[PDB]
Amino acid sequence: IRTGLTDEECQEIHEMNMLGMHAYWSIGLIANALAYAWRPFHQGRAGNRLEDHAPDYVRSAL
Amino acid sequence: CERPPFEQEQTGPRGTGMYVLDNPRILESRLDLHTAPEARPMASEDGERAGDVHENVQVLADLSDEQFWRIKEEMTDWVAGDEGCTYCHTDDLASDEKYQYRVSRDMIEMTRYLNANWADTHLTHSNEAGVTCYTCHRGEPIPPASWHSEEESGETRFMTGMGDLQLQNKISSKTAYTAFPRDALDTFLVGHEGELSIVGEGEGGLRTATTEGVSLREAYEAVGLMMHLSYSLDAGCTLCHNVSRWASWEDSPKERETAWHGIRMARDINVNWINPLIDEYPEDADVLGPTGDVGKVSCQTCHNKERRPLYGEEFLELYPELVGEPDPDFDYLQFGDLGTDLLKGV
Amino acid sequence: MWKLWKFVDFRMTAVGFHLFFALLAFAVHFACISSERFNWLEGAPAAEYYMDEDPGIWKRTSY
Amino acid sequence: MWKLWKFVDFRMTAVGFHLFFALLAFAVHFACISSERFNWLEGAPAAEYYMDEDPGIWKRTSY
Amino acid sequence: MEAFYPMGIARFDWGIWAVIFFFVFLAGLIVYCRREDKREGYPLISDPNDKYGAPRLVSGTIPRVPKPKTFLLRDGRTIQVPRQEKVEWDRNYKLEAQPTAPWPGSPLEPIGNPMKAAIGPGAYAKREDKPELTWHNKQKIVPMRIATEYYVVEDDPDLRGAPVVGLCGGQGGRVRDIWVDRSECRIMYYEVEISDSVLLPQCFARETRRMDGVWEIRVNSITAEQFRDVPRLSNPDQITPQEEDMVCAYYGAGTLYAVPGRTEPFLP
Amino acid sequence: AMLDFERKYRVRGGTLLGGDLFDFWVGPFYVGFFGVTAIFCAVFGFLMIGLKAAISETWSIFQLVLAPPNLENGFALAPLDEGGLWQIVTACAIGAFVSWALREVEISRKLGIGYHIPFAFGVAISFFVLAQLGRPLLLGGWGHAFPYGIIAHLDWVNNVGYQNLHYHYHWAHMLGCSLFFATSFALALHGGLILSVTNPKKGEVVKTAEHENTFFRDFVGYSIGSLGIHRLGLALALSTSISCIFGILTTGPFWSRGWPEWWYTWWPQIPIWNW
Amino acid sequence: AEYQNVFTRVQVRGPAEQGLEVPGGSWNRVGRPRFSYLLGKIGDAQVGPIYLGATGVVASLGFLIFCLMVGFNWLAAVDWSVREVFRQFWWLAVEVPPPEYGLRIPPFNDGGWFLWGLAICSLSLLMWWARTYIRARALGLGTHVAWAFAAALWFYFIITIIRPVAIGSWDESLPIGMFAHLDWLVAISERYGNFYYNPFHMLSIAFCFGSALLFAAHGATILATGRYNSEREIEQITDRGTGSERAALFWRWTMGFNATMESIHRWGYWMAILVPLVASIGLFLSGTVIESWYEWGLKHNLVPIYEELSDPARNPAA
Ligand code: A1LZM
Ligand code: A1LZM
Ligand SMILES: C/C=C1/c2cc3[nH]c4c(c3C)C(=O)[C@H](C(=O)OC)c4c3nc(cc4[nH]c(cc(n2)[C@@H]1C)c(C(C)=O)c4C)[C@@H](C)[C@@H]3CCC(=O)OC/C=C(/C)CCC[C@H](C)CC/C=C(\C)CCCC(C)C
Ligand code: HEC
Ligand code: HEC
Ligand code: HEC
Ligand SMILES: [Fe+3]
Repeated sequence: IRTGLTDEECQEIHEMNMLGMHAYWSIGLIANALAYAWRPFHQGRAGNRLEDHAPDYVRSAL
Repeated sequence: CERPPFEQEQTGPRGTGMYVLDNPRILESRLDLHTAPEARPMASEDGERAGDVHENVQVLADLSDEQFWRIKEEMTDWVAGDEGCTYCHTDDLASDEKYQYRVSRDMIEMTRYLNANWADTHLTHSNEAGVTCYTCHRGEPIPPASWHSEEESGETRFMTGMGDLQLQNKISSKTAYTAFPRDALDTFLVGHEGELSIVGEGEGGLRTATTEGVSLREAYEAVGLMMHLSYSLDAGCTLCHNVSRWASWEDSPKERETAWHGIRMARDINVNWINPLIDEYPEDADVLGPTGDVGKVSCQTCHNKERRPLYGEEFLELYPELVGEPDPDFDYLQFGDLGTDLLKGV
Repeated sequence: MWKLWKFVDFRMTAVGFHLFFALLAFAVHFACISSERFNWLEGAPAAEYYMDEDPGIWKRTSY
Repeated sequence: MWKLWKFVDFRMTAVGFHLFFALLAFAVHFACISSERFNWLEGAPAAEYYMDEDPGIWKRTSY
Repeated sequence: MEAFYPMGIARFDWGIWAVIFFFVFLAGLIVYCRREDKREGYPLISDPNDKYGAPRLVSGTIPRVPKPKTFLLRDGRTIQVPRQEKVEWDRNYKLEAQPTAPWPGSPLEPIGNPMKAAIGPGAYAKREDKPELTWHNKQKIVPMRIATEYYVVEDDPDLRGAPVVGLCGGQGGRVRDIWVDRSECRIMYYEVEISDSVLLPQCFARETRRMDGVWEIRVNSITAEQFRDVPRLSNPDQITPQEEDMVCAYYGAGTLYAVPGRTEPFLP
Repeated sequence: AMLDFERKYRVRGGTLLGGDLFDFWVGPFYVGFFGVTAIFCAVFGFLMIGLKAAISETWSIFQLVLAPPNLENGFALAPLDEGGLWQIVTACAIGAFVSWALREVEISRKLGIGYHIPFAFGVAISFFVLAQLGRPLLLGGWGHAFPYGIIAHLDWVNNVGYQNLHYHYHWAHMLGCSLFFATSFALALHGGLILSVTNPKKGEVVKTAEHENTFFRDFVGYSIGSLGIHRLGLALALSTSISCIFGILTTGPFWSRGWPEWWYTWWPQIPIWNW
Repeated sequence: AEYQNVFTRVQVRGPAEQGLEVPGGSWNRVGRPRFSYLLGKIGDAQVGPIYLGATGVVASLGFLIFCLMVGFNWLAAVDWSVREVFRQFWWLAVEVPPPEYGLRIPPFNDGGWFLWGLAICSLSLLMWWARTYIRARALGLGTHVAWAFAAALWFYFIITIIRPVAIGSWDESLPIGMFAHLDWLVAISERYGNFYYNPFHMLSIAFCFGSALLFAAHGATILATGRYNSEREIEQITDRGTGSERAALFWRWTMGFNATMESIHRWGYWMAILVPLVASIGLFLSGTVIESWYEWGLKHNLVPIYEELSDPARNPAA
């Protein structure tokens, strides 16, 4: 149903919405890039399980 | 749906709710399962020893020939099922080619041990019953109530995946169809580190600075084992407890005490007699459980939904050849309670 | 489908589609998590790491 | 889509996105904790610490 | 009587101390609820039927009667509970009854016809004499002849014109119209014309389908003749809370006084 | 000692049994013959409870119990020291509950209100009667009925529940616990709604039935209404008492195994998913 | 007999009432109001419209996410067989972390999924509570319903989070399963003595049994006095009528004391919301202060002592 908002009210709402959405989006992209550089989220074909690469004495929760 | 009347046994003070209702029609329907076969006539001890008239006789060597044949025929009637003598025997009767032969040798040793050592504390509570081959097997090669480790304790765990019930939350007769931990039989009737005294004590009923109890998970496991106990004896918790005070032995019916020994006895049976059989079994035997384990003995293995196995039929005097000599260093407290001296290998 | 909003409420359509796609994104991520091959949090190896050839999908390979 | 606020209540949309992102931040952080590789609270080693080659993500590595 | 650090000493533990604290809170909560109970009918009044005077200090004060609660209303009125018009109504209520015995706690036997006495089950409270409105200032309790937007659902009998029978089965009247509550969307009253029109509370009316397939209203409370004595409406098309309360009280009077037997026990 | 409006209703008549002899008030209480008999049964039963406290040397409301006879006693009259006091107090409690409900019938007649309150109380009384008679009849003796102790009847509930291993899984227990939880849930909702309508923030006017209807329509999509909430509440509480009847009459009499095993007996084998 | 006010034999329908004006109501009220005749037998027939608020929508979404997490875990537990899920519907659960983690969030399949779902469910319940509060406030109502839900949610957080944290172990928390959370009941009561001996358990059962008592008695009272329009209780509170008078006099002549039309709802509100509150107190003390309720009540002369058994069981472990 119609919200009753004028074009200018919708445009200021959308200005704020674009600001919030894209600022959160860019901050999250930077955060995910930092966490990915810390530890890449997606394993290679070899995987990244400690049991497959670490020595036997390195305990793995897996 | 069940129906009155019931055989009632008031196990505690009046009005406490401490009684057990047993369905007479259900016991009548399980009468074939719960009655041992008619015993063979007693065999004379006078005669040539079975180890002298037979090449490969070691466990029954000290038996007379007639006692040997009596016990062989009874074991055939108790474990062989419809396979008969060929169940454990090849064409050569002195050859242990079949694992059933050597397993039955160890089983004769175990039955002798049970009748010699567990009769005073557990196997002769109401009657001089003891156990025979039929007590667990009930005429079949595999005891119907033999249990294996659940096919979740042996599987590889997907630790970061989905759908791990943690040995709980599944239908199992091992927990009397509760969602309680299904590996309680391993924890208590095989393992000895498990704590069954889960009810808090504290000091004044309070978590004092010195008070250390069990975790809630340990309570889950113990209550699951207790569900198994109740399932096996076809009775409720009131058979051995004023549930209002589980830790109170003085308020518990005598059947708790013998049940205690049964727990340890099961551990004994599983640790010193059942598990070491895995060497005798073939590596890919279909009899072995999903985890590649031999079927262990639980409460239900002898208590096939019955308060006393085989209606408490007496076998100690009836089968002296299944009663061995008492273990000189037998101690029911050395099965994980005062120590682990009598649990060989652990 | 531009006339659908003459008869179908775009409010409920959009809200329910966003709610359902949140639920479905969670569902699909759960399906990936439950899969050993696809759980990135577990980080299990791909079987292709050990195959000497391309398995394909429709490749009609033979043992 | 500045015209979406002619038909979708922006107050609901913004507040609901904030609520769902609180819920999703908890969900995702808990997912990371539930992963050994990504549990910074437990601080397990990375398999890259013990690998002599870069595993890659799309790199067609073979055993 | 050992100390139980950090959980107390002897029985002075925090199981019992949280128990004591919660019983203290529960006692305070019961006291609060009792004070809220004392917002109507309090302060208590002794029985006037008494050979002795009234004690200066009256009962019902152990949880104090709270300060009267202020309710702001939609119509802009600020009412104070207990509402003093109701209290003065009770003070000046015409009894048409005498105590059976000269002691307090004696029941009141009505002097004459108890249907018209408005005593006991026929007693009614003082209520507003202005018809109640909904949030949109619409007549809350309205006949369906005025609120044409309200209709009896298809699956249910529309008893406009249906016979209304009394306790003894006599024809009390016919349903001229149905009064509905706009806010509650329920039938409040059946307007029953008598061959004049009275109102019949919905809970005093049993819509019974006769084996003829004809629906009727069975009124167990009063008889067909007594339908002529139901309190009429000051305005035919509207009912005030006072008139609702009067009509309901008349039928409640009938529940005990419609016939001589229903006020008497099985075995006296 | 009498409400501001009470005298206006304090009329003679409405008695089921008692005539005008017992038709009076003592303070706030209406008496009636059923009030006389209710006081008789209540005080005599409490005096028998005190007699058990004396003979058992248990002067503690918590530790004192009148337990029914032993199971071997059957339906026989027991010695007062062996369950006879429990039998006397069972008769006293049945009589007191019935007399209380009948006094409430008298009060309802005198006030011209429906008999819904004594009916609901009679549903609770029916639970008590079927628990203390129906369970003995099903199981063959007074010893299967629960005892009369503040804490000890909790021990009986414990032991009778654990007789079927895991009593939570009882179907009647599951339904009745759901019904008690729904009853407390609905009482919380209903008290909260009425107080919210009549006690908004300070300075706000008292709201209406439209307000509460639209509150639950906005909240959960459905508003049951003023009449509907009380009908549902009477139904929920009554139905939980009937569920209690079924639970106490089925655990043991109609299932002597574990309720977990009861659930396993049918639910996993339902052929639509047993394959 | 007289009309018992049990069912509405004749239902009347007006125009479908969208609801009283609230901020955002025109947009957020969704669903064409549907009239259930079966629901109209008891109460209002109208179903809908529902408020599609931010808190309500996201709380429902989080509840759905939680339910789907539970369902996916059940599927993966039964090898993704919906048939086996339904076969074992009551047994299956998302199990809590084992004690060896303590308060650590474990891997998903070692109780981490339980903590994940606990976070999702707790946040969704808090958003639903916020919806309760805001829906009450938007209509100019008191937040009593929100605070009753707050009492229930406080008990829920004690069960799931606060008390497991105070004990220091997540295995004390409530498993997400039909039979599993009943097994949690058994395990908690028997591990910590016996909740039958827990006086807050006693009081919470007193308040639950008394919620049933008060709400049976109050529904019966209102249905009995519906002859005098007592079901319209708001009017009976602001404009006390003969129905409220008769209800009060019934209960005064029965018990010696009565309530008002408003104070009976105060009584019922508090009797209900006391169940989760004193429940939370007793559960929290179980495992933090109290190790055995049986031993504690033995010290307090609360636990009955029964006839000494002939031939008691003697602990073989001394
Ligand atoms: C181990 C074991 C166990 C158990 C046991 C069991 C058994 C045997 C049984 C039961 C029951 C149940 N429960 Mg239980 N439990 C558990 C638990 C639980 C839970 C959780 C949480 O967990 C929950 C929630 C639950 C609840 C329930 C519910 C439902 C129910 C109850 C209620 C009743 O009944 O009351 C009912 C009751 C009634 C009605 C009552 C009535 C009065 C009368 C007239 C009135 C008058 C009186 C008087 C005295 C006067 C006063 C004066 C003034 C004061 C002046 N659960 C565990 C498990 N379980 C029942 C049944 O079934 O139902 C269904 C039975 O039987
Ligand atoms: C270890 C750890 C970790 C993490 C962590 C965290 C925390 C703690 C948190 C987070 C988040 C968040 N994220 Mg992340 N991560 C992770 C991963 C990820 C992923 C994947 C792929 O994997 C994704 C896609 C994400 C995403 C996101 C968002 C959606 C949110 C928001 C932010 C933003 O905005 O950004 C922004 C955005 C973004 C980043 C995104 C975008 C598109 C892109 C370009 C593309 C896509 C692709 C795909 C999907 C496929 C590939 C894969 C394969 C297999 C190769 N994350 C890891 C695993 N987190 C948050 C939340 O939730 O909020 C509420 C939080 O709190
Ligand atoms: C589904 C509906 C329900 C419902 C409905 C409802 N209950 C009502 C009314 C309505 C409509 C009333 O109208 C009536 C009333 O006046 O108060 C509001 C009443 C009442 N119920 C009471 C207690 C109550 N009720 C409970 C359950 C429900 N009550 C279910 C949930 C529960 C429990 C355990 O759940 C309790 C303890 C009293 C307060 C009051 C009766 C007084 C009496 O009997 O007088 C008689 C007066 C006395 C003093 C009785 C004494 C009689 C013997 C000799 C004393 C010994 C007592 C026993 C042997 C009982 C067993 C003891 C246990 C420890 C094992
Ligand atoms: C498994 C449970 C067996 C069944 C069934 C039967 N027999 Fe057996 N038999 C079994 C064992 C383990 C042994 C060795 C006994 C010992 O003390 O070591 C035997 C022994 C015999 C022998 C003597 C072997 C020899 O040295 O010749 C014979 C002759 C024999 N058994 C015969 C026999 C018959 C005829 C059976 C069927 C009725 C039968 N056995 C059943 C194990 C098992
Ligand atoms: C209970 C304590 C037992 C008694 C007494 C006896 N047996 Fe047994 N036996 C028992 C178990 C639990 C098992 C394992 C079953 C399983 O699931 O694998 C066995 C096994 C055997 C076997 C081998 C069964 C097979 O794989 O075919 C044999 C041949 C056997 N037992 C023989 C046997 C005999 C001869 C006994 C009496 C002297 C005897 N058993 C006693 C449990 C118990
Ligand atoms: C076979 C080797 C058994 C196992 C394993 C368990 N029990 Fe047993 N139990 C067994 C016998 C032969 C007997 C004697 C029966 C008799 O009539 O004397 C018992 C006895 C009990 C009893 C006492 C029963 C009674 O007479 O009242 C109880 C309570 C009991 N057993 C419990 C019990 C439990 C709890 C067990 C598992 C932990 C258990 N038993 C194992 C044989 C065997
Ligand atoms: Fe109400």
